[PDB]
Amino acid sequence: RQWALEDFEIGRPLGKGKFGNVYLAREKQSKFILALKVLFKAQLEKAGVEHQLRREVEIQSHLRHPNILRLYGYFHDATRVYLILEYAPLGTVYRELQKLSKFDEQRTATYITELANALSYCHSKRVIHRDIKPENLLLGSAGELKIADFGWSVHAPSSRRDTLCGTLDYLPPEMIEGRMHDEKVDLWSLGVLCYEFLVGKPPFEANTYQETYKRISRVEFTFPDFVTEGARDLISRLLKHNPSQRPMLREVLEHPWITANSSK
Ligand SMILES: O=C(O)c1ccc(Nc2nccc(Nc3ccccc3Cl)n2)cc1
Repeated sequence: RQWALEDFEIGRPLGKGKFGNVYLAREKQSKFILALKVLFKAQLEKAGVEHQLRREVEIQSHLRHPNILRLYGYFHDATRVYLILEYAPLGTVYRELQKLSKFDEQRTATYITELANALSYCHSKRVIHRDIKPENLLLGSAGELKIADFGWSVHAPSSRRDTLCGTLDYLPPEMIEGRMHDEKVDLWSLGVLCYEFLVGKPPFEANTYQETYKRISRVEFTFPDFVTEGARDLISRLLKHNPSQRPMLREVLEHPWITANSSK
């Protein structure tokens, strides 16, 4: 009816964010495993986000997709807000990407279809701008890809390197430039993901925030040799200063290179 903390057993922290942690967890009776997002709400006050969080769990509770991480429920005690989340066993595509250093065209094209389907679902539900950079993407039961998004950025301990430092790389020129953004932002993201999948780094990566901005806004990015032309064409068509010049989502799914190497 309404949950509370003691309905759950708590395991390790999966990741730690600035507003709180995602703990591995299971409902007490069913012994069923899930993820508990814990938000401190004191850091929520300062940061000035409560309200929109509170209609978030409204909007996200309504969403259902294979490739979207499902929000089971939510509750609060006094000092903390809890998101009851679908558990994704295999973690972040960002770790996986760190493993192999790069993906191949199967992996990529399939992830991309998986992503395109979610966003396309998302739009129909009137939900835009989902942050799909790799560290908010999780890996489900066997191979499947899940957009986590929602709550604010969580890291499993690792690396350090790029902390962020990972920010604008995925941000579209219109967003960076402080301008009204529409559904088409998410296709910019897609273009950046795809590139990173194959290359191992994002196209605009640079040692300074300024320079990164320089490259994004001016859309300056160059492929290493191995990138297939069909890859290039999709990326190129995906990353355009003009939103209107970028494909609709099904165009992506229909793309020659997508359909070729996509397991899905
Ligand atoms: O540490 C690992 O190997 C690891 C990280 C995440 C895992 N699964 C999972 N499921 C549901 C939500 C969620 N939040 C989250 C946790 C850390 C980073 C990013 C996100 Cl979205 N994470 C499993 C293992």
